[PDB]
Amino acid sequence: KSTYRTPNFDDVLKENNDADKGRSYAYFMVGAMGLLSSAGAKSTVETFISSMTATADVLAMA
Amino acid sequence: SLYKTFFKRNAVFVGTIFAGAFVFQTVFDTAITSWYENHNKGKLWKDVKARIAA
Amino acid sequence: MAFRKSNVYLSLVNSYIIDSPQPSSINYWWNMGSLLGLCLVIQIVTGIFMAMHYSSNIELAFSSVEHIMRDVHNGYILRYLHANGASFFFMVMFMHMAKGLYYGSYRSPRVTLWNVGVIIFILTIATAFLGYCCVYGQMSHWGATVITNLFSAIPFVGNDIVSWLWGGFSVSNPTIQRFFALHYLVPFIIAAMVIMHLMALHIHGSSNPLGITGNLDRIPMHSYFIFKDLVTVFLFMLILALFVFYSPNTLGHPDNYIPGNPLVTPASIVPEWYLLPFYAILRSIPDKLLGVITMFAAILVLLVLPFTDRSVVRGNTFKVLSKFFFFIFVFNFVLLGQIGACHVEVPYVLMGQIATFIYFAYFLIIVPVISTIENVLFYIGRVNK
Amino acid sequence: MAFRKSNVYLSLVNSYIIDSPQPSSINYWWNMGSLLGLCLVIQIVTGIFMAMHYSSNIELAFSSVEHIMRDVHNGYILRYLHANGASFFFMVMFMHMAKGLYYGSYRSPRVTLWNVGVIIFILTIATAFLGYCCVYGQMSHWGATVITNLFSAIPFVGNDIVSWLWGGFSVSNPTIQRFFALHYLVPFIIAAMVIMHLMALHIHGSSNPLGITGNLDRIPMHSYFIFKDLVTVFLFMLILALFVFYSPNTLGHPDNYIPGNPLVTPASIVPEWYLLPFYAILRSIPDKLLGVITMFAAILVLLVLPFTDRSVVRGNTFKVLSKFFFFIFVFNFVLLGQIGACHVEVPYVLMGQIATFIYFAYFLIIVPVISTIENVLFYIGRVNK
Amino acid sequence: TGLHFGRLSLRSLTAYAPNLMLWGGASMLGLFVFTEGWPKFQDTLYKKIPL
Amino acid sequence: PQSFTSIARIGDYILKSPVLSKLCVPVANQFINLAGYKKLGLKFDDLIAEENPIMQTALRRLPEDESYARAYRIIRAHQTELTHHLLPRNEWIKAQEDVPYLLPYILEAEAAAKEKDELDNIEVSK
Amino acid sequence: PQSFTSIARIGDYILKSPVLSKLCVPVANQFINLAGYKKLGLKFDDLIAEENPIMQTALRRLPEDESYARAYRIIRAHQTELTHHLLPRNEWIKAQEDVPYLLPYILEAEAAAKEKDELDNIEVSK
Amino acid sequence: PEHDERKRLGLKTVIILSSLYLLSIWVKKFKWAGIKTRKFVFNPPKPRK
Ligand SMILES: CCCCCCCCCCC(=O)OC[C@H](COP(=O)(O)OC[C@H](O)COP(=O)(O)OC[C@@H](COC(=O)CC)OC(=O)CCC)OC(=O)CCCCCCCC
Ligand SMILES: CCCCCCCCCCC(=O)OC[C@H](COP(=O)(O)OC[C@H](O)COP(=O)(O)OC[C@@H](COC(=O)CC)OC(=O)CCC)OC(=O)CCCCCCCC
Ligand SMILES: CCCCCCCCCCCCCCCCCC(=O)OC[C@H](COP(=O)(O)OCCN)OC(=O)CCCCCCCCCCCCC
Ligand code: HEM
Ligand code: HEM
Ligand code: HEM
Ligand code: HEM
Ligand SMILES: COc1c(O)c(C)c(C/C=C(/C)CC/C=C(\C)CC/C=C(\C)CC/C=C(\C)CC/C=C(\C)CCC=C(C)C)c(O)c1OC
Ligand SMILES: COc1c(O)c(C)c(C/C=C(\C)CC/C=C(\C)CC/C=C(/C)CC/C=C(/C)CC/C=C(\C)CCC=C(C)C)c(O)c1OC
Ligand SMILES: CCCCCCCCCCCCCCC(=O)OCCCOP(=O)(O)OC[C@@H](O)COP(=O)(O)OCCCOC(C)=O
Ligand SMILES: CCCCCCCCCCCCCCC(=O)O[C@H](COC(=O)CCCCCCCCCCCC)COP(=O)(O)O
Ligand SMILES: CCCCCCCCCCCCCCCCCC(=O)O[C@H](COC(=O)CCCCCC)COP(=O)(O)OCCN
Ligand SMILES: CCCCCCCCCCCCCCCCCC(=O)O[C@H](COC(=O)CCCCCC)COP(=O)(O)OCCN
Ligand SMILES: Cc1cc(C)c2nc(SCc3c(C)cccc3-n3nnn(C)c3=O)sc2c1
Ligand SMILES: Cc1cc(C)c2nc(SCc3c(C)cccc3-n3nnn(C)c3=O)sc2c1
Repeated sequence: KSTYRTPNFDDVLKENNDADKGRSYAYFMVGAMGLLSSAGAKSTVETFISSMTATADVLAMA
Repeated sequence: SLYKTFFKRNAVFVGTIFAGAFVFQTVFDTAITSWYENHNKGKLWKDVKARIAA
Repeated sequence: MAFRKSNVYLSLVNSYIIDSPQPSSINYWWNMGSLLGLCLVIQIVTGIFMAMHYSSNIELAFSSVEHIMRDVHNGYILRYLHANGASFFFMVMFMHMAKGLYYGSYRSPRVTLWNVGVIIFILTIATAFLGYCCVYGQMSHWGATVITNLFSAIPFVGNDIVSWLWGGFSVSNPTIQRFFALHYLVPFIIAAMVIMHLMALHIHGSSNPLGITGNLDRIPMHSYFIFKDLVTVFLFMLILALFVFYSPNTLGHPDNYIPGNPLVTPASIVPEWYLLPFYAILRSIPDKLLGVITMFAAILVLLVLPFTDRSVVRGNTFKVLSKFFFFIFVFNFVLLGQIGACHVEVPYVLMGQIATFIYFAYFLIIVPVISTIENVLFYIGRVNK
Repeated sequence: MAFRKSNVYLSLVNSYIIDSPQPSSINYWWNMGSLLGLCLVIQIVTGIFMAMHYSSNIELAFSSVEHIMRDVHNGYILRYLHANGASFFFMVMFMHMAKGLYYGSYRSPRVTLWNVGVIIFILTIATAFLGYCCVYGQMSHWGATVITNLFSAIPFVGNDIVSWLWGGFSVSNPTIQRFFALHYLVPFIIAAMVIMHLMALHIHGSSNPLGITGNLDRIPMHSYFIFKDLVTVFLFMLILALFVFYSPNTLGHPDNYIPGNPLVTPASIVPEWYLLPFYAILRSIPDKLLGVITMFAAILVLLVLPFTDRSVVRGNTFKVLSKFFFFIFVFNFVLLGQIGACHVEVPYVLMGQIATFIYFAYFLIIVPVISTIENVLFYIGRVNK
Repeated sequence: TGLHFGRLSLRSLTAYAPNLMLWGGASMLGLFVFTEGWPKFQDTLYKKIPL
Repeated sequence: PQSFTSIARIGDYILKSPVLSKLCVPVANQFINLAGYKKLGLKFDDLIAEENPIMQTALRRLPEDESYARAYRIIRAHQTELTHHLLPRNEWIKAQEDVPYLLPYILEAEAAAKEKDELDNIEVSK
Repeated sequence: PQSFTSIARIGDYILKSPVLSKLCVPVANQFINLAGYKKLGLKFDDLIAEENPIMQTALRRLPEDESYARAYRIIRAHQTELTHHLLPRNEWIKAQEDVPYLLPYILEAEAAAKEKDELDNIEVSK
Repeated sequence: PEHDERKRLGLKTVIILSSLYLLSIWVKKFKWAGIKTRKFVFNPPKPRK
């Protein structure tokens, strides 16, 4: 039929389409997945640079 | 309101994900270095260095 | 045009991981090639930090690995990552190559993509051998003895190749000092073969699970396949955490915690688990010249697969006889790995003899007969004559 | 089209060293960039063979270099090539960078070509330091002491950076075992910066000694500039033969044939000859925080030269005041190298103070005043007004 | 007409500034992320009132 | 790469034989339904790889009313795969409309290629 | 990158001054002969770098009888350099034909660029 | 000798990463909602075409 007759999307649609409903919960989750990836990535770079410090048998000869 | 508080501003969305991660490591390391201790008591060194006080 | 497609170097980043046209139909098996770029970064980075505390002399080798594990700050984190990570490097690569012969990408126009991938698999086996000889445990001495003794079967050349490979008359101190220096270099040759491997992909793109062309429905890389990438990268580092912190010695042999002795011999000499199917093929041929030829011409039998597929459809999606013979080849690579960790006994010598023939009848007798029967059965099922 | 411009990899070879359009006018100064691709191949190849006989422990370091020189077959050929070849690596690179600021190629549109070249010069100084500390002679101990002590002048950060750079409390055994592992890696980072360096050249080509455009008269690379290349490659390996076989110890210090002792101090501690002008700049500033800032901001003063040339003609061919100040900058880099091998005395502290000011007045006061006077003198000499 | 810009479009004077006081509150805050585990000048971090 | 000419040479010999075509034709029918390509809304000639200079010739010579309806069957199948479902049973190709629309254009692009090489390797004598 | 507007601003001030143009003009003449660009068969406006969007504008607007004679002076100079000789003294540009043929096209491509930016950074008020 | 220290740092990472893995399944299936619900319809062109 015509191209001015869109198919039905109400099987997947929300019933109250306030704009801030999905604009908040889609920035709390991307906000939470950039907080653990900033603390879970400073601790890995720090583990690799703590190994170049003074070794345990060098601190015994202090 | 809620979306334009701290989610509109990327300078916050880079800032607060960094500022929150500074206090995240400290309230969470202390929370698990008190669960590991309390789960295993009577098997640490500080516990058995109190019944050898005689 | 934007700055990301105007710069010299950013347009190389933009043409590969931002605006590269991907098919709309690919599933989670096209992610194993992305983990291998992370797997190679981990093994290089953890190894440069462990090379600051290592001594490659034969009288210091089984004490610098323990100095790392007992004295270096978080040194047990570095080693257990560099010993369970290499066994994670291989489980992904066995699943990368198995996808590419299911969807059958080796075909035209991607044959250079398949040929530079076989070179990477040879150079990856060689690093894991050369670095496992650097611990100098008890499995690390008798594994280098058995393998380097095979090169004496070359007629008129043999005992002048082994004595050049040994630097002496057995597995001596110059054997361990040359195996570490070659362990640093071949990981840097693999990285230059991965750059050539990505170039041959940019001119034709990826395939799809349907097999048919996909230039009619495409999606860029950013925001869809980068967020589909991070689902498996967070699953990768989570099972790389449940080994390095909870069972760090399950994928290993306890005899490697004894220092190596050229005078006492172990009751069993068996490889690391990912060289086990290639070990049963060498032991199955009762000659040390026809045994070293057969095991090297079993990684190089993959190159005859572009010339042996006789079908007109690409990939084993709608092929129900070419799917039953893909899962015979899979459980035959598992039975071959099991036999390479057994004793040389009855019946583990006739079982490893039949099952190393099914490794070769697949690429040469099973593929072209079944990929020809299907071309006639797709024809006489339709054509009314 | 032919096969050399149809293949994936051969068309990379064809676009660079076969059919690359070169100007018809370039002379023998455009050959120094080709020797540096051979210089880097020699130093990597001779070093992997010398890494098979080396022990990086502090009690074995000054005996594995001698085991190479008397016991290894042709081991003196390997070492003398890897010790006179690195001093040949630097004489070409000083002549490569000096050409590029005569013809003035740093200008638009080649500024990324000049910026990735400054990164290569920093990483080249760092390898020659880290590898000269691996001999562990007497100059090799007190050279690492003086340089690593400079990083304690950083306020509130200092003594926690040196103790991380040392792995202890002085130049100990963990200092020598981490300097060899970083000596293997940074030559592989230089090779990836040379690949990025050639990419920025392919989009604009070379300049010419006239300065003007050269898209009107061009010649391919094959049969003309390959046979002009081999004139200087056979001259390079001939003077690399008259040192390794006739005077193999002229470019070196005799104190490096004494094992290093942390208790007796030498009468003079002087660097290798290509770090000598940068040594006199550090010793000229009487503060260990303002001395380490000045010497690092003397390799990074080359980046302000694209923004400081005020002329409209490219290159110092027809510029007779900008040619007299190019040869003042040359003999000032020679007087600076001479003073870095002297004693701290009168007048070698005021001479090294004036001559480290002329190193900085060139890039900031001498260039923009003289490249502006010439723009008016090319104008009022012609325009009748 | 003949007003303030050089190579920068200076009409962004404080149309660049107050948000990079908060990207400066997001990149010096980025240096409040990697300074952990390095107890050298982290006396300038660990005096906060909770935990 | 098993030449359609050769596929049709073997295939006609089974169809002409009255005793062979009671053995192979039911096996040819269960092999089609177990392939399952009709449930994704595709005929068999959609499945053929097109990356050789004979299938690129046979696609240009195709009429445009058939060339447009084939570009939609491919796109409708890429979307059925992504959602991991199957099309309804009202959009499956039946056993009558699965006919070779590309085999006439293929068999004559091959026979013209087996004459250009026979005429360039030739041993005519006087 | 000094600008000819600025070069011509300073240069006209020396030429208008009668006491400054007895000091700078002989120094401007020995600087030209010691440059030696005339011996290679080139005028001065050939020497100017053309890799900016103002010199690319001033070359299109040049007349074609002058645009052809300049492409030959460049090619004749690339060949004199390669043979390491100099041209004969019958093919040197004299002191009368070395005139700016490109400075009128340059000075108006700059003044039109100093109006497009003055009109885009503007603080008009009511 | 690291046995008690190892299993304590073995809860810092498996609590961070198992939570970081659960967020990437919510986040992926939000941005992949448009592509999974596109519709298609074929009106065949006029019989000249
Ligand atoms: C050493 C290992 C390191 C880690 C690497 C893991 C390797 C994974 C390779 C397996 C693979 O990729 O096959 C994909 C297969 C299904 O194929 P498909 O892409 O068509 O389905 C997509 C789905 O419908 C949408 O998946 P969706 O995007 O909606 O949700 C994601 C899902 C898990 O995500 C993954 O990463 C799966 C690997 O989240 C959940 O299920 C919630 C759980 C709480 O997924 C399967 O479940 C089949 C499992 C059998 C494979 C065994 C082979 C091992 C030898
Ligand atoms: C330790 C480093 C060793 C590395 C290998 C040597 C490095 C060479 C670097 C010098 C250089 O590149 O300058 C080249 C420059 C040539 O000027 P031109 O190109 O305008 O003229 C080409 C000619 O007419 C045709 O030369 P033609 O091809 O006809 O003959 C061959 C030529 C020898 O070839 C060469 O490689 C010369 C370098 O014959 C000779 O010229 C005799 C010289 C032995 O020559 C000169 O102008 C001399 C300047 C003195 C250089 C001072 C360097 C200070 C360190
Ligand atoms: C040089 C020598 C080369 C050696 C390489 C061989 C290595 C073999 C190692 C086995 C790992 C590889 C497993 C197979 C991975 C490739 C298979 C593939 O790409 O997908 C096939 C199939 C996809 O099926 P669909 O998802 O399309 O089903 C939808 C219906 N339309 O996917 C499936 O149906 C899932 C079936 C899963 C089979 C699991 C078998 C793996 C057994 C591993 C044992 C591990 C022991 C250590
Ligand atoms: C593709 C890359 C690599 C692979 C597959 C690989 C693999 C291995 C393996 C399996 C071991 C044995 C571990 C054990 O059982 O203890 C090992 C040991 C070792 N490797 Fe790596 N490696 C790679 C890269 C590197 C690099 C670049 C270095 C550079 C220094 C390196 C340094 C070492 C060292 C020092 C050992 C000593 C033994 C130990 O510390 O465990 N590796 N390698
Ligand atoms: C360090 C090793 C490797 C790396 C980094 C790597 C990387 C990649 C990547 C990123 C892709 C893109 C498609 C995808 O992600 O699945 C790919 C595809 C491919 N790889 Fe690898 N790969 C490696 C090893 C191999 C090996 C060992 C082989 C074969 C013996 C191989 C053969 C192929 C083929 C045929 C494809 C194309 C698959 C297709 O497009 O359908 N690769 N590779
Ligand atoms: C850009 C590349 C390189 C440069 C400029 C360079 C430079 C040097 C220099 C100047 C020395 C001191 C020589 C002496 O006075 O005795 C040295 C020592 C040494 N370098 Fe290299 N090197 C390079 C690459 C390499 C590589 C890649 C390796 C490892 C494979 C290596 C291995 C060694 C070794 C083992 C020594 C030990 C001391 C000796 O044998 O003389 N070098 N390097
Ligand atoms: C390992 C070190 C280097 C290699 C292999 C290398 C290679 C090359 C090559 C092959 C060329 C073209 C041929 C030629 O112009 O002679 C070139 C040109 C150039 N190089 Fe390098 N180079 C190196 C170091 C440097 C450094 C240290 C600098 C500057 C600080 C630099 C700046 C330039 C520039 C500006 C050009 C262009 C010159 C022109 O086209 O007129 N390069 N380089
Ligand atoms: C302007 O026009 C030009 C131009 O004028 C010129 C001259 C060149 C050519 C100049 C060059 C400098 C060539 C390019 C340089 C390279 C390709 C160098 C980079 C490569 C390396 C450094 C390779 C390093 C060597 C290895 C990795 C070998 C490792 C050693 C091994 C494997 C031996 C150990 C083995 C055993 C068994 C012990 C151009 O390419 C060009 O076009 C841009
Ligand atoms: C199909 O679509 C895709 C696609 O899915 C992906 C993932 C990619 C992404 C590409 C890859 C994943 C390739 C991976 C690349 C590599 C693995 C190269 C990395 C090689 C290295 C050698 C990196 C390691 C380098 C180092 C310098 C080691 C670090 C050591 C240090 C810093 C020393 C530490 C000591 C001190 C003192 C700092 C594509 O390009 C692409 O388009 C084709
Ligand atoms: C006689 C003379 C001597 C002989 C010499 C032989 C011939 C000399 C010619 C020299 C050839 C030099 C040409 C340079 C070259 O090889 O080009 C690069 C190849 C193109 O592939 P690629 O895009 O680099 O790989 C593919 C790469 O671009 C992949 O990049 P990606 O991983 O997507 O991004 C980086 C990660 C960023 O990720 C983040 C952080 O988001
Ligand atoms: C180059 C990276 C290689 C390492 C990755 C391998 C991951 C699998 C093993 C995990 C090793 C982590 C060791 C634990 C540790 O050091 O810190 C541990 C705990 O820190 C953590 O929990 C971080 C876990 C999350 C790591 C994975 C998230 C990846 C984020 C992006 C990283 C990109 C650089 C020490 O904690 P601390 O802060 O008290 O010192
Ligand atoms: C093939 C193996 C070689 C190794 C990898 C090759 C490169 C892969 C990508 C690596 C990341 C590169 C991203 C850098 C983007 C920097 C932007 C840029 O280049 O701006 C450049 C200036 O950069 C420099 O000065 C040198 C930077 C050195 C880079 C060393 C990493 C200017 O960009 P441009 O001049 O094109 O802008 C004009 C717009 N009208
Ligand atoms: C290495 C740093 C990366 C920088 C850019 C890469 C520069 C390219 C290096 C020059 C390589 C020259 C290759 C020319 C020959 C290629 C012929 C060819 O297309 O082969 C293709 C595939 O074979 C290969 O993968 C060889 C790749 C060469 C890589 C060397 C390990 C055709 O294969 P073939 O003609 O043998 O027929 C198949 C019969 N097995
Ligand atoms: C092409 C190729 C190359 C090589 C080099 C190779 N090597 C092996 S088996 C080595 C081995 C044995 C026989 C016994 C115990 C332990 C180890 N061993 N040595 N390294 N690794 C990881 C081990 O498991 S097959 C193979 C095939
Ligand atoms: C940016 C930068 C980096 C480094 C690392 C560096 N280093 C020096 S001077 C080292 C030295 C001294 C002071 C005395 C004796 C011998 C050596 N010495 N050490 N290595 N080499 C080749 C030497 O000559 S300036 C410089 C500048």
